[PDB]
Amino acid sequence: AQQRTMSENLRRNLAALEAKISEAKTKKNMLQARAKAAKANAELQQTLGGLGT
Amino acid sequence: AQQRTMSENLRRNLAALEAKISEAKTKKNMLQARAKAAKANAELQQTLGGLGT
Ligand SMILES: Nc1ncnc2c1ncn2[C@@H]1O[C@H](COP(=O)(O)OP(=O)(O)O)[C@@H](O)[C@H]1O
Ligand SMILES: Nc1ncnc2c1ncn2[C@@H]1O[C@H](COP(=O)(O)OP(=O)(O)O)[C@@H](O)[C@H]1O
Repeated sequence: AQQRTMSENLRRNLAALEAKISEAKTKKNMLQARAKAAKANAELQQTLGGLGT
Repeated sequence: AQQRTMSENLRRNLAALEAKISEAKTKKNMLQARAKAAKANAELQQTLGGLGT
């Protein structure tokens, strides 16, 4: 009984941990995409911006 | 739902970026052509211009 309720609580902690890491991975990739989008936008702002070389 | 609307906005940004780059490429080539036309015109202005060697 002690091992089963211990293991159950630990399993709950494992599930929570995994869910949070899955979230973090999703958020990390969309930030990479938005960063790359910003970089692309900057290069167009440069070439098609004002005057210069 | 969050991933789909995020991805949709990012896809819109990608489409806009690509359209602007396609435009830039078109404009770049017609400028190369007009530059080369000007250079050709200059060589005729030289040979068939005034006096000299
Ligand atoms: N004569 C110019 N006109 C506009 N931009 C220039 C010029 N010369 C250089 N730049 C470059 O283009 C960028 C224009 O600044 P930015 O804030 O993007 O323009 P805006 O304030 O109109 O959005 C600057 O970072 C600068 O490095
Ligand atoms: N005697 C000359 N008459 C005309 N052009 C000359 C003469 N000697 C040299 N050139 C060259 O030909 C060019 C004539 O100048 P340009 O402004 O093209 O003529 P226009 O003002 O009649 O259009 C000059 O760049 C110059 O280098």
